[PDB]
Amino acid sequence: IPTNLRVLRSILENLRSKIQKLESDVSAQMEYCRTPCTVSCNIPVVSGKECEEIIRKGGETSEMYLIQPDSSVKPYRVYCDMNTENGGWTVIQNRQDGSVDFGRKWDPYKQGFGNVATNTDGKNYCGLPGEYWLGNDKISQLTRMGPTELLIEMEDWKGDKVKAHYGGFTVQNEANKYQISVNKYRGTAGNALMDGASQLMGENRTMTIHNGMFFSTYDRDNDGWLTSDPRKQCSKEDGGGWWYNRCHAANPNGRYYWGGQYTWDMAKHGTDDGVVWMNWKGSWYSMRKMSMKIRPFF
Amino acid sequence: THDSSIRYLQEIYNSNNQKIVNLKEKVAQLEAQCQEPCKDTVQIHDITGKDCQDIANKGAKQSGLYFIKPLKANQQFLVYCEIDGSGNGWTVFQKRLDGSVDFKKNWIQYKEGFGHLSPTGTTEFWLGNEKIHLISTQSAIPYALRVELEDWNGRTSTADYAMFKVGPEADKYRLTYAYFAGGDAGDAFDGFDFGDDPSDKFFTSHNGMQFSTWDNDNDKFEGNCAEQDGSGWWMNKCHAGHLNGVYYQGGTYSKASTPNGYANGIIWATWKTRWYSMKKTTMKIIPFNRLTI
Amino acid sequence: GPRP
Amino acid sequence: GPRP
Amino acid sequence: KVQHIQLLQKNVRAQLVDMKRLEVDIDIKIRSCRGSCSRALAREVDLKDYEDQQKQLEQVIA
Ligand SMILES: *[C@@H]1O[C@H](CO[C@@H]2O[C@@H](C)[C@@H](O)[C@@H](O)[C@@H]2O)[C@@H](O[C@@H]2O[C@H](CO)[C@@H](O)[C@H](O)[C@H]2NC(C)=O)[C@H](O)[C@H]1NC(C)=O
Ligand SMILES: [Ca+2]
Ligand SMILES: [Ca+2]
Repeated sequence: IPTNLRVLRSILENLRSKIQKLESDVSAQMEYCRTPCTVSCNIPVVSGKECEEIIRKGGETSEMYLIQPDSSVKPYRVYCDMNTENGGWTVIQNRQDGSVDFGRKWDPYKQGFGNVATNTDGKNYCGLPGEYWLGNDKISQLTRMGPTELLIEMEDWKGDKVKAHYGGFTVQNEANKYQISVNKYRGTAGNALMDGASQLMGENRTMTIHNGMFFSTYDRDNDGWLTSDPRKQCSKEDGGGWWYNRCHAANPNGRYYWGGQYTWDMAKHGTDDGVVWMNWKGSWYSMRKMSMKIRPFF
Repeated sequence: THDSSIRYLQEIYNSNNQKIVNLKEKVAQLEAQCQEPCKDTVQIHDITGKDCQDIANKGAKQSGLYFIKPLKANQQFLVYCEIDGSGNGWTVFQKRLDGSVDFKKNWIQYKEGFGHLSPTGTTEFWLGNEKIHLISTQSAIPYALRVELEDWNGRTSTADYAMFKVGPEADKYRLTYAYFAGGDAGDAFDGFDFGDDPSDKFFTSHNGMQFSTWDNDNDKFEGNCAEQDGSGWWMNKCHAGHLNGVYYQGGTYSKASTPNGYANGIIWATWKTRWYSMKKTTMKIIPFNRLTI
Repeated sequence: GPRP
Repeated sequence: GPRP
Repeated sequence: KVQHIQLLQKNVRAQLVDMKRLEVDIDIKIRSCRGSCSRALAREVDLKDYEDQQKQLEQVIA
């Protein structure tokens, strides 16, 4: 009873202040959002079906390029990595800061969102990639032109790096719910996609395989979790659009936790919703960098 | 005394809560404002056609970036169009203006194109032989070529050529035109007697010359013009007009500022001395009937 | 993670 | 330019 | 009257948890406006203070 009312008050008042601080932070931000951010990306002359054709055509620098995978639709912007693993990599996903929101609905994920590239300062062209999702229709169309390999890279907050390479990667069209398929793995990050979390056993490990899964968003449940409570859905809890099973071993489109380490009592729904890759850092570490790139196989 | 001390907290705990309820509602409103991408200042226009004149004819009124799809081409590609107040639409295929882009490239880069396109036309670039060949060789309709120079004083000249055209890769994107149409920059494409020799004029003309790069010599020299000069061009033995040459700042350079001693700057003999590199350059084409009909 |  |  | 002190004792523990999450949520959100809006408010989250108050409140319940 004594010191009890002493501390219990030192909390209520401390918290009442934190709230005012948050109210102001959010109020300032809402103000900054009256004006948009801007980029100026002059377009390279050299173009092609994808980034591998561009590199072969002489495009040597990493920056945004215009590509036309097919004469059906209009050419579109993309960031090409021409230095990593012999270049010719078309980036379809990228996380590096937390500049973009990835907890989006089905339509945005179908059409693509985020910023493909930004200005490298004192440069008329955009040589730095932004954070974005290319878009499921475009991803599917790209992986269906011919055999395709997938390169996944990540980095922790200390600078250590690992990768996951899949010699085969395909995403079906929307009619098949953008179903995924990957094979021929080789890497140092752990084959999370085909095998599921390594620190899990039997059935529990199996329900984290992504290979074979359909795509899901918080407003479109196609996961491998059979349930009734509309709240119990991988996308709603783990916060991103992804080929969720029940639920994941890797959540590259998760929430961007600053610093890396986070706890269940920090997560919105109490789950490991960060930019995760269990097979390397477990569920409670959120990568500093994450990206997915593709390139015609051969 | 506890009755008040304890009930004092209750009024705060429930105060913080209702505040949280309202704070979470604003966080939701903020999310609604953070879904769009940064706005890009460079936009590509909606109107498209066979070339930039086709686009102006359809109503386009501003210079910038448009997609064109020449009559026989497999796909559409991007180009910079210059649309004037008179409805003339020029397809620009070459631009120099600050020496930021390196023009010492190989056959494929000159074939495919390099540099960057900007809406305000403030970037250097080479469209690409294959695209220039596609545009200039569409269904019968002669194109006219205009050269635009600018020295480091603000002076500018021009040089027009009738029935401009560039052949297919099989014939090395050969350059051809029917004749010089006029211009105060002079007809450098017909050669220029440099003085060093009587046959200079003959060996430095360009009409009929195939395109050359250091890794693909098609010139009339036993040596390698493109390689010695560091560029891509319709070389003879070697040149009189050399728009894809080295960008020398100030305009004036000497035999000493060059590696081989050969004048490899942005030159146009009939207007300036070989040791004077232009400050800006632009090569663009337009259907001939368009040029003062 | 999983949902055992 | 020209050539020898 | 101790009936309520015992109550507020578990309501403050709940608000702490709730706030800690709102803190992390607001931080992720505000930052996600940097690729959309003119700029993103520069800040930091003080986790240790939330953890300190927690341990602190759990000690009082004992
Ligand atoms: C599959 O996992 C479940 C859930 O266990 C929890 O989550 C795991 C990922 C791991 O972190 C465990 O330490 C967690 O406890 C296991 O379920 C068992 O359920 C019974 C009753 O519901 C419970 O008494 C046990 O504690 C749980 N685990 C056991 C047996 O100790 C299940 O055992 C796991 N199965 C496999 C193949 O590992
Ligand atoms: Ca489900
Ligand atoms: Ca030769």
